[PDB]
Amino acid sequence: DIMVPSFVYNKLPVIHFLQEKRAEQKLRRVLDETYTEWTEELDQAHVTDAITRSLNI
Amino acid sequence: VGNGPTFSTGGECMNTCDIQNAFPMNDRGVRSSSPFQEPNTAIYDSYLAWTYFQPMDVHIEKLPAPEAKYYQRHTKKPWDVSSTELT
Amino acid sequence: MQGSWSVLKKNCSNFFPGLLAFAQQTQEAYGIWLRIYNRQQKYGPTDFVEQSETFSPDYHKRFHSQDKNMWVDKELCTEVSQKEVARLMTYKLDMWRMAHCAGALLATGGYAIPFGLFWLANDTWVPSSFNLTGEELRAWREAQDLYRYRSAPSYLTDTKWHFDFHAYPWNETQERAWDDLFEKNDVRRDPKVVRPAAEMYDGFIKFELIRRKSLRHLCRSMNIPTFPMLARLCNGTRVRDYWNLAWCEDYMVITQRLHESMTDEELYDYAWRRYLAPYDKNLNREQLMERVEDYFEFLGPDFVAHGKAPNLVILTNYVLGYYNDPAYLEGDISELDKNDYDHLASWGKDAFLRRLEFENGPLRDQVEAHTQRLLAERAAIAK
Amino acid sequence: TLQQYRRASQDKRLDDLVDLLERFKPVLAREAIMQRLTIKHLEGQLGVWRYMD
Amino acid sequence: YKGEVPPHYTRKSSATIEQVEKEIDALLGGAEKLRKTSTDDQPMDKLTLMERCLRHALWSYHKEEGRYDFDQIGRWVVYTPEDEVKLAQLKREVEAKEKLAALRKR
Ligand SMILES: CCCCCCCCCCCCCCCCCC(=O)OC[C@H](COP(=O)([O-])OCC(O)COP(=O)([O-])OC[C@@H](COC(=O)CCCCCCCCCCCCCCCCC)OC(=O)CCCCCCCCCCCCCCCCC)OC(=O)CCCCCCCCCCCCCCCCC
Ligand SMILES: CCCCCCCCCCCCCCCCCC(=O)OC[C@H](COP(=O)([O-])OCC(O)COP(=O)([O-])OC[C@@H](COC(=O)CCCCCCCCCCCCCCCCC)OC(=O)CCCCCCCCCCCCCCCCC)OC(=O)CCCCCCCCCCCCCCCCC
Ligand SMILES: CCCCCCCCCCCCCCCCCC(=O)OC[C@H](COP(=O)([O-])OCC(O)COP(=O)([O-])OC[C@@H](COC(=O)CCCCCCCCCCCCCCCCC)OC(=O)CCCCCCCCCCCCCCCCC)OC(=O)CCCCCCCCCCCCCCCCC
Ligand SMILES: CCCCCCCCCCCCCCCCCC(=O)OC[C@H](COP(=O)([O-])OCC(O)COP(=O)([O-])OC[C@@H](COC(=O)CCCCCCCCCCCCCCCCC)OC(=O)CCCCCCCCCCCCCCCCC)OC(=O)CCCCCCCCCCCCCCCCC
Ligand SMILES: CCCCCCCCCCCCCCCCCC(=O)OC[C@H](COP(=O)([O-])OCC(O)COP(=O)([O-])OC[C@@H](COC(=O)CCCCCCCCCCCCCCCCC)OC(=O)CCCCCCCCCCCCCCCCC)OC(=O)CCCCCCCCCCCCCCCCC
Ligand SMILES: CCCCCCCCCCCCO[C@@H]1O[C@H](CO)[C@@H](O[C@H]2O[C@H](CO)[C@@H](O)[C@H](O)[C@H]2O)[C@H](O)[C@H]1O
Repeated sequence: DIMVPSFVYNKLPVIHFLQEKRAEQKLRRVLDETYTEWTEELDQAHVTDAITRSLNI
Repeated sequence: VGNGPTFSTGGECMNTCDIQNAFPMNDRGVRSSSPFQEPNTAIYDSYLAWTYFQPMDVHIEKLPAPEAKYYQRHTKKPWDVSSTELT
Repeated sequence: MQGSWSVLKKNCSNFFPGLLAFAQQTQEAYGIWLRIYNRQQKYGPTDFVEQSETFSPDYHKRFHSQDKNMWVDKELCTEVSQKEVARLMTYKLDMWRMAHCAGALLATGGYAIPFGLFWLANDTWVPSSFNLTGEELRAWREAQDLYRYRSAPSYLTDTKWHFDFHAYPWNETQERAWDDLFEKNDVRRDPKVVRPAAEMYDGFIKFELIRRKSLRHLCRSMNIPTFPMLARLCNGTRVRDYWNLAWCEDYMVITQRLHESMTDEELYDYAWRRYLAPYDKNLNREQLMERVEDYFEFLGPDFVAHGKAPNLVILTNYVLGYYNDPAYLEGDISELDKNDYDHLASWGKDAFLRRLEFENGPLRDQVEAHTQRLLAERAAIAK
Repeated sequence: TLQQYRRASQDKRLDDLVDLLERFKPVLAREAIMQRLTIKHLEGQLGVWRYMD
Repeated sequence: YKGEVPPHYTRKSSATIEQVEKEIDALLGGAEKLRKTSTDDQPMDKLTLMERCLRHALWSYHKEEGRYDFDQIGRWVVYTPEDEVKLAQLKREVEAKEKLAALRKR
């Protein structure tokens, strides 16, 4: 009725702070893993060159 | 404003306690008496210094109510007793 | 789970058939254990057979050593099958509880009858054999899962709090592993990220230094009776034997890929004996396979290579983390619009409260300025 | 032809985005709950039992 | 040059890109009042981080699909000078194709 409640009450702030920091860490890790994947596509100049070769030019 | 109490402090000054970092600091440099943010926290100097927070009427931008799905957890068990019921 | 009259009637009706089935299972499990023990004594390493002594560095108290006193029989499949191993494990649990009850009966004579009535009114400590139908078995499994839920969080908190209060991780990867190890079951933990915690805890505490209170919590979480607990080297031996059997079966399955061919119910039971898949979650085959594969990955390649599993304390924490459900939260958010200290409104504010409101209210800056100016004037006049 | 090639990336990315949205919603819910708790704390009508619940 | 069509993948959930974008807009619209701007070098907020991640994924998906809207791609996907170079390269290519088609038609 007295002791354990008081010590739980004393615990609450630090635990709240640590859990907030942990959530922020999770969000930060989520953000840090995001990278844009710039894709490279076959240049159409080679396609045009192959077209010309097929024409026997 | 009401006369109701607030988060208990134990007669301690949060600017010098061993867990001071857990208490947010406001602009004036006074750490809060609670994990919440307090703008008007003050310190009084009796034989020992102690922190105080005076409730006041302040408006805060209230985010719209979310759905029950994203904050309710129905993991209750027969032995579980809520803090309100215990009180 | 709390006792009830319906369960009492169920167990009373099935008491004698349950005892007969338990005796038959006892004969079968004795045969299986005879085979296993002969194989261990014949092909076991010298340290394992001779029961090498491992003493603590502080009080020199002997306890089982994971490396020496635990041995994985890679060639057990020739003599014993996986199903026989699972049967032996289930019978070991049932026999432990029956043995405790029988010891109480012998100790207290005929004065244990009312305590037996309490015992039969709950499925927590009755053998599986007392259930003769699917629904009864489901209720029994639900009771066991409830006990696991009740017990596991205490063990996890004990471990985490002691380590965090008395030590910290060395490097960032260890920090991440330690933090992610104790996440709730609602999120999926990557075993590769979590594994280094095993080595870190080996640096902190091994299975040979496990404290008696933590052991009691673990035995509670494994549905192992704890009264009379006695010395820590008895239930410790029980835990060692159970996990050694589980590791033998796991190696057999991994090598022979039996879980892929394993049926749905058998797979669910296999995961349950590893404390991975609660029955109340109604998991499907995909989830069970994911959890089992994660468990095998956590064991790591070295388990297959040499039969060496990671730290048993960390393994138990990892598996029991599936029973660490998210903290319950019931009630609509609208309830936050109410007030808790309305009953004090009639009392109002006294002189001190009014002074505090005036000094620390919106007019606080003006009051502070006036007070400081007055004090400065008084000090100047004094000088 | 290009659309067919860049399809599995698309489906997996869409599923990942949906999962990310579902993961972020609870954070906003918690933030709103903390906002309301702070509001009641500033009014001196918050009990520690309510905060723990 | 590419190779084989990648192995087929089955979606875990069913949802359209338009529905996802609408859901994102709804989620970010309720926090507009709470959302506060700040300097680029200053630390970011939760709302800002969520918005950046969601918009980055959405616009990467759109650019892969073919909806080349440079105005938003240059905002929600650019985080490296390499990315500015990529945007400039893509910007020239689209204009060149548009002009080439117009003259080839004319
Ligand atoms: C209603 C019933 C009433 C009953 C009353 C009787 C008492 C209770 C009964 C039992 C209750 C149940 C629980 C008991 C404790 C269980 C402990 C436990 O978990 O053990 C696990 C443990 C098993 O673990 P393990 O891994 O297999 O082995 C342990 C490891 O070695 C562990 O490794 P380690 O690293 O820890 O190694 C150390 C370990 C090593 O020890 C062991 O573990 C080995 C086993 C114990 C060996 C004990 C004998 C040692 C040699 C004695 C030599 C005596 C010579 C005297 C010559 C005299 C000539 C004149 O411990 C020691 O070193 C301890 C040594 C003992 C020191 C004794 C000091 C006594 C000081 C006395 C002061 C003065 C007294 C008053 C004055 C008297 C004179 C006027 O069990 C044992 O080893 C043995 C357990 C034995 C249990 C007790 C059996 C009781 C039998 C009672 C019969 C009589 C009944 C009378 C009834 C009367 C009417 C009602
Ligand atoms: C009539 C006199 C009465 C005297 C007073 C008694 C008062 C009550 C005290 C308790 C007595 C025993 C109660 C029955 C237990 C059932 C039998 C048994 O041991 O089960 C195995 C099981 C062994 O446990 P464990 O942890 O697996 O053993 C680890 C070993 O490494 C295991 O080694 P492992 O890994 O190689 O595996 C071996 C396993 C492999 O086998 C299997 O897996 C197959 C299954 C075999 C076991 C089957 C057990 C079935 C239990 C249920 C029976 C049906 C119950 C029906 C109830 C309803 C009836 C209507 O086979 C065994 O379990 C063999 C264990 C060693 C034999 C122990 C028995 C020794 C006493 C009997 C001989 C007495 C000779 C007297 C000569 C007199 C000369 C003058 O027993 C237990 O669960 C332990 C007992 C739990 C309660 C402890 C309560 C405190 C006891 C303190 C005693 C202190 C000394 C006495 C004085 C007390 C003063 C205060
Ligand atoms: C036919 C059947 C088949 C054959 C038989 C088979 C064998 C059967 C036997 C074996 C069965 C084993 C399994 C048993 C499981 C159930 C155990 C149990 O009790 O569970 C709790 C059980 C309920 O269990 P549950 O609801 O299923 O919940 C289980 C949960 O899992 C909760 O689980 P948990 O783990 O949280 O609960 C555990 C809890 C278990 O405990 C409890 O829950 C407490 C139970 C009692 C609570 C009483 C509350 C009410 C008090 C009322 C007071 C009077 C009111 C006014 C009455 C006015 C009347 C006119 O705590 C403990 O375990 C503590 C253990 C303490 C051990 C003490 C050891 C002392 C040793 C001494 C020191 C020695 C040192 C060495 C010295 C050496 C020297 C040489 O409690 C009850 O049912 C309460 C019954 C209350 C009866 C009425 C009040 C007492 C009436 C007394 C009448 C006296 C008449 C004569 C008077 C004469 C005057 C001259
Ligand atoms: C606001 C006021 C309210 C009212 C207050 C009332 C006043 C209280 C004031 C004092 C209170 C504190 C007293 C403390 C004393 C010192 C304790 C101490 O040193 O303990 C050390 C130590 C602590 O125990 P532990 O094993 O470390 O863990 C204890 C935890 O509670 C284990 O917890 P856990 O969570 O790990 O495990 C839970 C679960 C785990 O589940 C299991 O373990 C499965 C089920 C196991 C069933 C039991 C198996 C027993 C096997 C045999 C044990 C050895 C027997 C030795 C020979 C017999 C000796 C009599 O176990 C249970 O559920 C246990 C159920 C036990 C129910 C009975 C509890 C007592 C209720 C009252 C009944 C008796 C009333 C007599 C007086 C009235 C007569 C008219 O004790 C032991 O080593 C246990 C030795 C047990 C020996 C037998 C009992 C000897 C005492 C005399 C019995 C007389 C019977 C009379 C029958 C009727 C005659 C007419
Ligand atoms: C309603 C009230 C009614 C009246 C009640 C009257 C009460 C009388 C008050 C006086 C009683 C004092 C004794 C209290 C015992 C409980 C202490 C306790 O729980 O400590 C917790 C303590 C704290 O542990 P922790 O802090 O969690 O962890 C620390 C370590 O990590 C732990 O790690 P660990 O477990 O590895 O290390 C410990 C272990 C390490 O060692 C081992 O593992 C090796 C084991 C070696 C065993 C050696 C046995 C030698 C026996 C020789 C017999 C030869 C045959 C003789 C035959 C002819 C003569 C009869 O060594 C031991 O603990 C065993 C030491 C030797 C035990 C001897 C048997 C018990 C004697 C009890 C009577 C004492 C005198 C009483 C009168 C004076 C009082 C001032 O844990 C233990 O000690 C665990 C074992 C407990 C075993 C003793 C209790 C067994 C159950 C009793 C059954 C009989 C019930 C009778 C009921 C009577 C009712 C009237
Ligand atoms: C009241 C007491 C209750 C006791 C309950 C438990 C009883 C258990 C009995 C088990 C009997 C096992 O039987 C025993 O097994 C061992 C191990 O295979 C055999 O051991 C044999 O092979 C081993 C291994 O090569 C050799 O080290 C040993 O020298 C040789 O004798 C014994 O020859 C046999 O007799």
